[PDB]
Amino acid sequence: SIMSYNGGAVMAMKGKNCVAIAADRRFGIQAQMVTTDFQKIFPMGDRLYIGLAGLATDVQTVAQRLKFRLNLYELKEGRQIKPYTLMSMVANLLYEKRFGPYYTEPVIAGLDPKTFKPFICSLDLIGCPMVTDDFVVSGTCAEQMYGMCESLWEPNMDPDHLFETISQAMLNAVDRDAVSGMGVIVHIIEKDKITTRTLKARMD
Amino acid sequence: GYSFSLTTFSPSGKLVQIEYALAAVAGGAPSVGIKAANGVVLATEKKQKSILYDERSVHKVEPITKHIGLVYSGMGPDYRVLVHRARKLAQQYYLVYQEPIPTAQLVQRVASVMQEYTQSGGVRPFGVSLLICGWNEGRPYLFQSDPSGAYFAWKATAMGKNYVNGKTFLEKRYNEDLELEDAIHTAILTLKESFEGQMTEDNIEVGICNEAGFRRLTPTEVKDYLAAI
Amino acid sequence: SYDRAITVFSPDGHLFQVEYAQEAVKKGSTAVGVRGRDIVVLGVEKAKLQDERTVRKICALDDNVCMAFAGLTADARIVINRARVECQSHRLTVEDPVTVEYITRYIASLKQRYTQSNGRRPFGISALIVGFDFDGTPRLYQTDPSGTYHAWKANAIGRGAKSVREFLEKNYTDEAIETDDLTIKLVIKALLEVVKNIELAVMRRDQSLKILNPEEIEKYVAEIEKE
Amino acid sequence: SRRYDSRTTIFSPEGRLYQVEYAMEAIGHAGTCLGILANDGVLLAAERRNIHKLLDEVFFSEKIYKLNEDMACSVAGITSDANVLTNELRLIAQRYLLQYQEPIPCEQLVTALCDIKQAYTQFGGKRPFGVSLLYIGWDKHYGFQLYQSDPSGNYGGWKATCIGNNSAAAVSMLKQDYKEGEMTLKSALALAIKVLNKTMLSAEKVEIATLTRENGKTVIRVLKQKEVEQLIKKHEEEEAKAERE
Amino acid sequence: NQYDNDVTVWSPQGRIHQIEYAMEAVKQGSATVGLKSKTHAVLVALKRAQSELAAHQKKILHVDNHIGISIAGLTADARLLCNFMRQECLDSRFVFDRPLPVSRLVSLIGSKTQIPTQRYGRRPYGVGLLIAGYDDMGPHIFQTCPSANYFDCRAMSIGARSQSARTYLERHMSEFMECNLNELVKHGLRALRETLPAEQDLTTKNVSIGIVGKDLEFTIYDDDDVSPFLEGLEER
Amino acid sequence: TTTLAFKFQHGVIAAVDSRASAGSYISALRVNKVIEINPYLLGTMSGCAADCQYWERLLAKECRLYYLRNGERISVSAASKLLSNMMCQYRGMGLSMGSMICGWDKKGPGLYYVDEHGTRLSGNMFSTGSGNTYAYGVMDSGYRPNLSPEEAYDLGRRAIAYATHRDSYSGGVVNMYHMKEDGWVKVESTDVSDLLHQYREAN
Amino acid sequence: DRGVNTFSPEGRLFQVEYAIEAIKLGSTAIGIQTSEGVCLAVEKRITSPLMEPSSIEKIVEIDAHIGCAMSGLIADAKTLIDKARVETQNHWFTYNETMTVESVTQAVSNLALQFGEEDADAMSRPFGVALLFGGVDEKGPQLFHMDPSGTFVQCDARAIGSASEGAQSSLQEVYHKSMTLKEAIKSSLIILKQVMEEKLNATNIELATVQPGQNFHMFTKEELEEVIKD
Amino acid sequence: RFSPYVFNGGTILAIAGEDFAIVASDTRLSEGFSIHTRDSPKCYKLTDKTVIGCSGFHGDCLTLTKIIEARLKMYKHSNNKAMTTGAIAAMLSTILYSRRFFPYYVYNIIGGLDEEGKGAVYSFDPVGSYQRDSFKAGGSASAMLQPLLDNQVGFKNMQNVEHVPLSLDRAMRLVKDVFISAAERDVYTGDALRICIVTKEGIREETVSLRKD
Amino acid sequence: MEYLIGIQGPDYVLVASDRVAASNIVQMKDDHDKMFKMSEKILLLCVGEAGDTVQFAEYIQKNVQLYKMRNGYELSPTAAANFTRRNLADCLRSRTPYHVNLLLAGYDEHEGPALYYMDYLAALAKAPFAAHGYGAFLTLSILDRYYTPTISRERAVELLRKCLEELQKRFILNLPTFSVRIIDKNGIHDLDNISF
Ligand SMILES: *[B]([O])([O])[C]([C][C]([C])[C])[N]C(=O)C1=[C]N([C][C][N]C(=O)C2=C(O[C])C(O[C])=C(O[C])[C]=[C]2)N=N1
Ligand code: NA
Ligand code: NA
Ligand code: NA
Repeated sequence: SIMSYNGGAVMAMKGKNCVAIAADRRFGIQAQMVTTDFQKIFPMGDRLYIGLAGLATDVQTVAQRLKFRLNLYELKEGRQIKPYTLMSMVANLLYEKRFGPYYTEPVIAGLDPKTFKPFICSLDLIGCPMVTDDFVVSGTCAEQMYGMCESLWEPNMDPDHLFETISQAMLNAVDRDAVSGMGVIVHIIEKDKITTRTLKARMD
Repeated sequence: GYSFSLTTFSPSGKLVQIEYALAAVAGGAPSVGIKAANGVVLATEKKQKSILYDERSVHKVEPITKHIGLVYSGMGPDYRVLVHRARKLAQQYYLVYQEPIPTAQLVQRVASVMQEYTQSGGVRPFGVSLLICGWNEGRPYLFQSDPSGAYFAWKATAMGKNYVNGKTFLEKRYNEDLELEDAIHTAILTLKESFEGQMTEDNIEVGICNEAGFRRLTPTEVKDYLAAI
Repeated sequence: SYDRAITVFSPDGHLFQVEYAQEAVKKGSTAVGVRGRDIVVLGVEKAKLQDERTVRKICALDDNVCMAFAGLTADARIVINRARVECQSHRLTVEDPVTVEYITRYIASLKQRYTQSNGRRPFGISALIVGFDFDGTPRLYQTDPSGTYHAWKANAIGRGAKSVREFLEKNYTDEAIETDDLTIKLVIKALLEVVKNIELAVMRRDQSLKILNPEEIEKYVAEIEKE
Repeated sequence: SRRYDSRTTIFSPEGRLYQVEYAMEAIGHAGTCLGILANDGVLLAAERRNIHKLLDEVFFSEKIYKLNEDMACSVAGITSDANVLTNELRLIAQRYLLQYQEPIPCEQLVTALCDIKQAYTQFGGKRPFGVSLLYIGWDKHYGFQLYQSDPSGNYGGWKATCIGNNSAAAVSMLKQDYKEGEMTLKSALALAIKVLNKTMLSAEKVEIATLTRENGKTVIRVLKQKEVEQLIKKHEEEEAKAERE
Repeated sequence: NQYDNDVTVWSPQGRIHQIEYAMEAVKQGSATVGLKSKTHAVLVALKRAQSELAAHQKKILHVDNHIGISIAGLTADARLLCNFMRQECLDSRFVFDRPLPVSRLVSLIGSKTQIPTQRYGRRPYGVGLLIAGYDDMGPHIFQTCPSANYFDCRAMSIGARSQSARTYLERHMSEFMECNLNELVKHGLRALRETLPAEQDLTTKNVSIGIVGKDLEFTIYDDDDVSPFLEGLEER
Repeated sequence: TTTLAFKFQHGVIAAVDSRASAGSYISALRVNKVIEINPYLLGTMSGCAADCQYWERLLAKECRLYYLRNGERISVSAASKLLSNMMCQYRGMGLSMGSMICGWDKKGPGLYYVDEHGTRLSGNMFSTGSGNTYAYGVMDSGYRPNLSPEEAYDLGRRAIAYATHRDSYSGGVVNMYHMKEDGWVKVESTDVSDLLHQYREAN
Repeated sequence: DRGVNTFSPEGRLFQVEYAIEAIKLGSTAIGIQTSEGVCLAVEKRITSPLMEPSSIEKIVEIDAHIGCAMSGLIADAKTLIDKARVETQNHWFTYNETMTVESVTQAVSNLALQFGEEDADAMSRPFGVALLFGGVDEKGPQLFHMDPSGTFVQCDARAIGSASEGAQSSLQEVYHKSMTLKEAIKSSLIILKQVMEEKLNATNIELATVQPGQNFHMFTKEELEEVIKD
Repeated sequence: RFSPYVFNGGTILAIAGEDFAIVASDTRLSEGFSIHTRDSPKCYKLTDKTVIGCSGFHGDCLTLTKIIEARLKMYKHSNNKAMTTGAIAAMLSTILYSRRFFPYYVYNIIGGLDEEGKGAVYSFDPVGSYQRDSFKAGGSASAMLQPLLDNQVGFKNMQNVEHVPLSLDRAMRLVKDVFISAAERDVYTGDALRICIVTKEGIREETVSLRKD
Repeated sequence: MEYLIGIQGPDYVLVASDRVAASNIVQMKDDHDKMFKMSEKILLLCVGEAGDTVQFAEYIQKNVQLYKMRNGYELSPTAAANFTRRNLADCLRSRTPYHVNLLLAGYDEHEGPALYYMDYLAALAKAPFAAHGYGAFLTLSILDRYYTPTISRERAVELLRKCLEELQKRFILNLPTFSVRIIDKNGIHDLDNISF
C-alpha cells in the first residue's frame, strides 16, 4: 500500500483547557528504517500544531505548502489563524488535488487564541474534515491507536493526566506496528505554555 | 481588444482618469455611512425623476453576504459590477475558509479589482466610491473605497452632492460611542442637509449592520424615523 | 497582449527608438574596458550615504566571463540576469563553458530582438563584456542598443566617452600592456580624464573576477602621480 | 486604436521614459517617507497623510507593511498601486521560502519586484506603478539592511534616505547628521524626528516602526502614540536647550 | 488627409483609400498581357531589368500542371499569393485526384485577399495577377487585384502603360478564339510592345511567355526558348 | 549489431560489423554503421536503424550548423552532449540507439558512449550492440595502451570477427576507421567470414 | 501617426520605402559574377584603431559553396544569415544535397514582408539590410541581390551602400562577360578605393571568392597585401 | 478492439544496372484469405528518372504515394528542378520517421538513375532506415527472392565464376523467373507482374502473367 | 545496484560513491565519478536510472551556480537540499518523473556540517549517517555499531573501510574501486580511491 510505504503514526487528544498532539519518529522505506528523528508534527502558530502521517514526501510538501498559505493569511489578515479556519485551509489544499491526491492524513490540534477552548480534528487524503470532542488518529496503526484511545480516554483531564494518556496510547499502538516507532514525541498545548517531550520508546 | 492603459500620468504627475472618475462620484446622488458602538448605518438619496418609477424594484443599499452590506455615490451601472464581484469574493472566502469574510478583507479584495481598471488594457476606471458596512469579531466596521482602489476605515463620512457639508456636519455632531437608534437618526439628518424636496419612506433608502448581520430597513421602519424630524 | 510596433523606420531611414536608446547610454556613468596579455580590466565612474556594493556596475556572468555597463541600470539588470541564465543553460546543453564571443552574440541578439519585436522598446544600455576563452585567449567586446557587436583592444561608453576613447587611442601602447600593474594604471588615467569615485575590477588567466577596494585603488593613484 | 494609444513604454527624443518621470512627480507630492540604518537595528518613519477626526484606525499601520518574518517596508505614491506591489512582495517571500526553506535575502526580494516594475516601462503598453518603496530587513548574508526603489525598476542600498514631499531637503539634512558605523537605533530615532520636523508636529501625523534582532529572531514593531509623543517632547526640549545657550 | 492610413476607415466619398493606393502598386509595376483561344491560354510579360548589367526580373510563375500566373506589384505578395495557389492546387490533387477548377481557385483568392481589407492593422495584397489555365471548361484567363475583385476574361493587360495593350486587345477579340497557337502568342506580343515607347521593342532578354492548353502543360519560355515566337512579324 | 572503439598511443580505432536483422531474417548483409560527420568526427551505430540514422544525421546537421555560426569545428564533448540531450527529450518513447562518438579536438583524442536513456560516458574503451560482450573479451585480452597502428587494427578486426561468430544478430563485413590528429582515415571494409576462415586455417 | 503596413499614394509600403533609405547609411559592398568564380568585396569602415579589424564580419560563409555580403544595419543581417545557415542544413538533412544560390536567396526573400502589428505572435518592422549572395551551384557561378521589399534577382555585377550609385557607373564600364576571375577581383578593389573616404589596405577591407573547384575562401592579410599592388 | 493496420501483401523488387534500373512488382491485393483485386500493381512513377515500389498495408501505400507526389511538386516549385533519385530517398526517410510512433506500414524500394547517369536502388524499412543497394527484394516474398538475388546478382558462395555486370536482357529474365517462383510458393504473390524499366530514354512498362490462384 | 555513503562528523562530512558504470552484464567504466560539485562546500552524490541521474544532477548544479552568479554568494546545504527536494517533488506527479536516489553532503559556516538523504519520492531527511543502493542493506548496521557523534575523520575513513570491505566480502556485485571526498571549513578535498 501507498500510505504504508513510509508508514508512520499521528494522534491528537483533548483535555480540560488543553490539547495534546503526538507522533512517531520513524522515517523508513518499506523494511529499512533510515532515520529516527523525522519531523511529522509542525507548528502553525503559538497554540496550534499540525501532525502529518503517511507518505513522507507529501507529509513535507503539504506542511510546506500549508505554511506558504498560512504566512500569506497571517500577513493579509493581521492575526494568528483560528483552528477551525486552518482545518478548512487544509481541506481546500487537499481537495484541490481531489483526483491526484497527496497521500497524507492530517491531524490538527490547538487552542482558540481568543477563548483558549480545546480544538482537534483530522482529515482524509482528499480533505474531508472530521471534528471530535475526544480524539483523532492517522497512520498504519490506526486500528491499534483507536483501541488504546477509546479505552484510555476520559473527559476533562488536566495537562499531566493528558500526557500519560496520549503517550501510553501512542507507545503501545506503535509497538504493535512494524513501520511505526523509533521514538515518540508529544506536545502538551496549554494556554501559558507548550510542553514538548520525547519518550523512552522501543527502537525495533 | 486594446492592450494599453487609458489611465496615464500627466506632466504634473496625476492619474487624470481617477480624478475625473472622482468628479463623477462627487456629482452623484449623495450617500452617508455612520459607525455606532453597537452597529453600523448606511443611508442614501433615492430621489428618482418621477412618481412613475417603481420604488420597490431596484435598490442602492445592497447586501454582499448575510453579515456585510454596501452603498454608493456616482455611477449606478458601474456599482452593480462591483456588487456582483464583491458577492463572488465573499463566497470565494467562505468556501475556502468556512468563516464569514472580514470586512477589511472584503474591502481589500474589491479595492484590488477597483485598482485593476486604473491600469489594465482598454478600460476606464469605475465612477464609484463604495461604502462597506460589516460585523466580524463582535464589533462594527465601516470602510470607504474610491476609484483609485485606495480604501479608508471611517467612523463616519459622506459622499456625492454636498459631501464637504455632510463631513463637517458629522465631525462635530458624531460621538464615538453613539447608540444605533441615534446613528440611524443622524444619517437621515445628514441627508436632509443636502436634500431638495420633502423626504418620505420611498425617496430615501437605509440599511443597517449589527450582532445579527446586515439588512435593508423596510419603508415602515424608515417612516418611524421620519416621524420625529 | 500588446502587439504595437514600437521601433520603426523614419522618413530618412533612422530607427528613432534605437537612436533615443543610445542617448540614454550617453547620460549613464562612464564605463571603460582594457585588454592585456595576462589580465583584463574594467572600471566605472561615480552620494555619501550609499552602499557601494548595491550600485556596482561590474557584474560576473560566469566564472570566466564578466561585464560592465553604461545607461539605464534597471534595463542592465535584466540583460545581466538573462546572460547569467544563458551561461549556465549553455553548459547544460553542450558541457563546455561560454566563450566571450558567444555571450556577446547572445546579448547582441537579445538587444536586436527588442529593436524589432512588437510591444517592446529597446534596452537603453551598452555593455563591455570581458573574459578568457576555452583555449585561454583574453577578450573584450562591446554591444549597444541596436544589437551590433565588435571586439576591441580597449573602449569607453557613457559620459564623455569620446574624450576617453581619444585618450585610449593614443595611450594604448605595448608598454602599458606588459605587466598587470601597468594595465590597471592605464584604466585609472583614462577615468581621471572624466572623473574614491572609481569602481574597478580585474580578471586573470585561470582565476575568477576580483574587485579592488578603495584602499587598493589609492595605491595605484600614488603610482600614477610620480609619472 | 493606434490613435488612442498613450504609448507608455517608449523613449522620448531626449533619451528617457516620460511616464516613469511623470510617476516620480506623483511621488514628490505624496507623504514624507524615510528610513535610517543603525548598528543594532533599522527604522522607517513616515508622514501619515490619512489624518482626520472621523478616521477609524482598524489596522496596526497605515503606510507600513510587513513582508516576511525578517522584513518590512513603507511606501510613497498611489496607495492602491502599493497594495498590489506589497501583496506581490509577500508572495515572492513565501515562494522563496517554499523553495529553499530559508527567508529570502533582502536584496533578492527587492530585485524581484524591481524586475516586474521595469517590465511595465519596457513592454505591455501599460502605465508604470506610481510607487517608490523603502524596504527594511535582516538576513544571514548582510544583516541589517535598508533599500530604496522607484517606478523605473531601479533600486539602491542606503545608510539613510528619503522619498516623498521634501525628498531632496530631507536627504541633504541626513547627509549632514548621519555618522557611518557609529549610529545606534536610539540616536537614529532622534534623527528621524529631527528630519520630519523640517519637512512637515502631533503624533497622529507621524508613524514609526523598528526592525531589530533580539535573541536569534527578528522583531518588527510599530511604535505606539505614547512612545512617539515622548520622543517629540525630547526633540522640543533639546531644540529649546540649545536655543538659550 | 484623414481617411488615407487605415483599411478599415471608410472615406466620406464611400471609398477605402488604402485599397486604391494598393491598386497603384500594380500600375507602377511592369507591363504584362494575357489572352485565350478555343484551345489555349497564353501569358506574355515585359521583364523589367534593374540596371543593364543585371538579369531581367522573373514575371511569369508556375502554379500547377494546368495553371500558371503572371505578376505585377510587390514580389513578396506575389510569391505569398503564388504559394497559396500552389497549395490549394496541391490540396485538390491530394484530396480529389483531379486538378482544381480555375474559377474555383480564383474564388479562393478573392475570399483570401478580401479578409485583410476589412480588418484593422492589416493591408491588401499589393499585387495583381493574370491567371492562365485549362480545365473541363477549356482555357481561361482570369484577373485578380488588391481590392479582392476578380474577372473572367477573353483577354487582359496590367502594369505600366497597359492602357495601350487593352486598346489593341479590344479590337482583335473575335480573332483570338479562331487563332492557332503561334498566331495567339503573336497577338499577345503585339499588345505588349504597344505599352512600350517607339524607341525600344521586344528582345529575347526582356520577354517571357507562359503557355497552357489541351495538349500542353503550363510551360514557361524565357531566352532562346522565346526565339521561335518573335521571328515572324517585327515592324512598328 | 557489434560496434567497438578504443584509444591508444596513435589516436582512436573505431570498428563496426554490417548485419541488419528484422527478427531471425537478415534484412541486409552490408549496412554502413558509421556516420562521417566531418573529417575530425565519426559516430558508430547500434539498436534501431531508423533512430540511429535520423538522430545522428541531426547531430551532424547541428555540428555543421555549429561550424558556420562559430567559425570553428565542434568539440567531441559538445557533440556527445548534444546527442544525449536529443535522447533525453525523447526518454520513455521506445527509442533504441547505442552510439559511440569518436573524434579529435583541442582537448585531445575523444571517445563518448551515448545512449537512448540519456547516458553519456567519457572513456578509453567502449563496445555496444548485441555482440557487445564478445567484442570486449577479445579486445580486453589483447589490449595495450602502446599498440602499433597495425597491431591496433588486428585487435579491432579480430574483436568484431569473433563477436559475429557467436552473436546471431551480427555479421557481414568489419568497417574499421582510425582517428588521428589530422582527421580520420578509413582503414578497411574487410569481410568477416573470410577472416574467420583465415584464423581457422592458422591452427 | 500610422501603421507599419500602410501604402503610400504612389503604391508602396512606407516602412519598405524607409528600409531602402536605411541602406544608403550602410557601408558599400561589391560583387561580380564571372564564369571562373564569384568575388565579393566590402569596406569595414573602421572608426578607431582600438577596434579589432578581424571582428567586423561583413562577408560570411553560408555554406562551403555560398557566401553573402551585407550593407546597412549589421545587427538586422545576423538574424537573416542564421536563418539562411539553418535553411541550408535543414535542406541537407532532408534531401542530402546542396541548395542552389537562387533557392537560398528565395528562402531569405520569403522573410522580407513578414512584419505587422495585429494578428501576430513576430516582427514589427522590416529588415533594413541589402544582401549580395554569391556562390557556385550546378548552374555555374551565380551572384544574387536582395532588398527590404523581398525583390531578388540575378546580377552580372552589382553594388549596394552609400556609393551604390557611384560604384554601379564604374561597374558598367569595367565589367566584361567573358573576363577572368583575377581581373574581376582587382576591378572591385579599384572601384572600392575610389568611393572610400578612408584609404584602402588589408586591415580596412574584406574580400572573398567562390570558384567551382575551390570552396568559399575569405582573404587573409597576406593574400590581400599581394593583390594590393593594383 | 480497433486495429488500424491490415496486411494486404504483395512483393516488390528493384535492380540497379550500369545504365538502367528495374523496379518490379506483382498485382495481387489481398485481405485475410480473399483477394481484393488482381489489378493493383505496386509500382508508382515519380519522375522521368525515378520509380518507387510500395508493399504492405495499402491505406498507407495510397497515402504515402500521394505524399511523395505532393512533395515532388513542392520541391520543383521551390527549387525550379526535379528531385534527384538520391534526394527522394533521403526525403522518404524523413517522412517515414515523422511517423516513427505511428508507422507507415509500407516496405519501400526506390529505383532509378543517380546524377552520374548509372543505376541506383534505395531500400527501406517502415520507419525510414535506408541505404543504397545494387539489388533488393521486399514485401510478402522478400525472404524467397532475396537469397536468390544474393546468389545470381551478388555471385555469393560461387568461385571460378567471372563477376560480369548485369545486362538488361539478363536482369529482365531473372525478374520474370523469381516472381514466377514467388507466385508458386507465396499465397499473397500472384495474378500478374508489373516491370518498370528506368533508362535515360524514359520509363517503359511490361506485364507478364502469373498464377491466378 | 550502485552505492553511496555519507558520514557526518563534528566539523566535517565524509562521503563516498562507487565507480562502476554498469550496462546489462558489463562494467563499462571502472573510473566513473558519481559526485557533482554544487558549491565550494557542497557535493551532490546521485544514483538511479541511467540517463535520469546526470540530467537531474546537472540541472540542479547549474541552478546552484546561477544562484552564485546572480547574488555573489552560494547556497547553504539546507537551501540546496530543499531546492533539490522541490524540483524532484514537482516532477513526481508529472510526465517526466526522475527516478533518482541521492545524498547532499555539505558544510555551512554558521550551522556547521550537514548530510542530507533523499529517495526518488523526494522525502528529505537530515542524518548523522546514511547510504543508498543494495549495499546500504549490508553496510548501515556497521555504521550503527561503530559510529559516534564525535568521530574523527581519520577514524571515519577506517569506519568507511569496514563498510566498503563488507561489500567485497558479501555483496554479489563487483564494485572494486570507490571515490572518496571530505568537506569542511576549507571546501572539498579529494582522497585516495579505496581499491582492492
Ligand atoms: B544492429 O542493432 O543489429 C542493427 C544496427 C542498425 C544501425 C542497422 N539494427 C537492426 O538490424 C535493426 C532492426 N530493426 C527493426 C527490427 N526490430 C528488431 O530486430 C528488434 C527485435 O528483434 C530481434 C527485438 O527483440 C524481440 C527488440 O527488442 C529487444 C527490438 C527490436 N531496427 N534496427
Ligand atoms: Na513499531
Ligand atoms: Na525492527
Ligand atoms: Na501465389
